[PDB]
Amino acid sequence: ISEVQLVESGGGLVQPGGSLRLSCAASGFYISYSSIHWVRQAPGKGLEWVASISPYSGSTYYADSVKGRFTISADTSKNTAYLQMNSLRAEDTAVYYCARQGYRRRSGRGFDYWGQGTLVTVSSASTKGPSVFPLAPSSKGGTAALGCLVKDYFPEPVTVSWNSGALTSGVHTFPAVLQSSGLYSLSSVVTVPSSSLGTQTYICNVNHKPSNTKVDKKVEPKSC
Amino acid sequence: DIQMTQSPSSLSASVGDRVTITCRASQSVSSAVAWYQQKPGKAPKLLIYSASSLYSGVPSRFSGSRSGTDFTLTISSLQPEDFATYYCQQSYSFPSTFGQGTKVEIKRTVAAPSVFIFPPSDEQLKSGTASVVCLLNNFYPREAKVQWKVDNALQSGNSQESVTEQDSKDSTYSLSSTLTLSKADYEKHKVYACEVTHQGLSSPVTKSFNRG
RNA sequence: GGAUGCGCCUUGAAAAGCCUGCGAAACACGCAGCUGGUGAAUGACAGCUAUGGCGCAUCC
Ligand SMILES: CN1/C(=C/c2sc3ccccc3[n+]2CCCS(=O)(=O)O)Oc2ccccc21
Repeated sequence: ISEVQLVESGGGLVQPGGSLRLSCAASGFYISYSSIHWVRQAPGKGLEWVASISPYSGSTYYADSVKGRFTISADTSKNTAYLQMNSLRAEDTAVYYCARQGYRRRSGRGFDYWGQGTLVTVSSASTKGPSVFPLAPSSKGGTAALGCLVKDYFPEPVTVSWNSGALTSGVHTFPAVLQSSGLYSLSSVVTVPSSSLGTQTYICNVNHKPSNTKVDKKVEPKSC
Repeated sequence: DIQMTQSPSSLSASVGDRVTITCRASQSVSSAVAWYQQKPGKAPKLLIYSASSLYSGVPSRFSGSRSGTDFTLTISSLQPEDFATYYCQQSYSFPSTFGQGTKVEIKRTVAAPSVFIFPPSDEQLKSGTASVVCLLNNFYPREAKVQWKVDNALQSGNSQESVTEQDSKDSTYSLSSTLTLSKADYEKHKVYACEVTHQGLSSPVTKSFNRG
């Protein structure tokens, strides 16, 4: 079997005025017999349709805000669709999704599968990896809270898990905030039973791909 | 270009409420309209296609309707996991266009935050900056006042807040406030406190620690 | 997995154009026949044959 999948790649930080290409690797169907669309979402903003390519003919369509700078294409041998972006501007910063227009018979012209999305940040600024500091539980609602602070990184995003993924209950990973330094920071917290602070281990796994930073920080109480 | 405009742009409704969202095309589009649900930072999920057909696997509480150039998404009885931004989209003519989105928030009963305070780590202190973190956990409504005090003086301009998305089961929020100080200033003072005011608290709740 | 049975889709409309169903199908490309109905410019079709699919039920 081959399950239908769309896997996007190519996102990251790029200087303005340059060129960057996104890829959308399809599995489970034949990409040249389907319609593929690109749709983007600027942080905090709405969905914006960007471009599409038609099955069998390969006819291409574009939004005005994008026409003449972007080129959508498909490669049958790679089963992969592409969005080539040229003369990048800050207004192009967004999460970019590829999507498959579904089967007319089953879903009309609705988009039935989507990629995971990938962030393109168009900025002159440089890449900085994060520092990861513990948020230790205190000595004093029945439970205890602990976490880790992920400070001074750029660009977005960062991913945080706890105990390699074994700890998901009670986790809150906050939206990043842009500091006045122009770097991001965020915290991830989890609430756990106070009785288990001596016994259970709590490790915060932080990944910042644009800087190849992988960190695992243990979080224990202070001796005091 | 065809323009799609949803109303309202945001709404708050209780569990079990009937919610109706409307979307108007500026030109004709002949029911080539789909509705999507998007959780924050996640890919949208198709709900309705061809104006009124329920997509395979979508719960029956979602329906779509057409009347001329006006299209309606109905949630028959709102569920806590329905918190999201909902988008209409026309695919009658290129370029395709999405509506601006309507954000749906779950209205629930008042829930008071649990407050935690976190001193900077020695590890960070070696670096010349100190971050003090105040956590407001699992509260409703979203509006809350966090005030930092250092040796009983009110702080201003040196904190930032972030708030989670609504929880998918209990519809509550959590909030972090981070106070940023130079190591120099941090070492000059003893008492660090965050005072929280919220509808669910009869009087402000203060969490503090003494440096050292 | 094997048998059988039921249902459904496999357009409609014609000079042009427009609209519309199906073919993975918004543009481009492709879509056989019968009986009745409709059209003096109107999608308006009903029941089927053939060819390709799809779902449900029974039975071993
Ligand atoms: C060509 N033409 C046309 C022909 C018409 S109207 C009509 C009405 C009832 C029955 C037959 C019929 N017929 C011909 C049938 C032959 S066939 O098309 O079935 O092969 O009417 C037109 C009006 C405006 C412009 C051109 C027109």
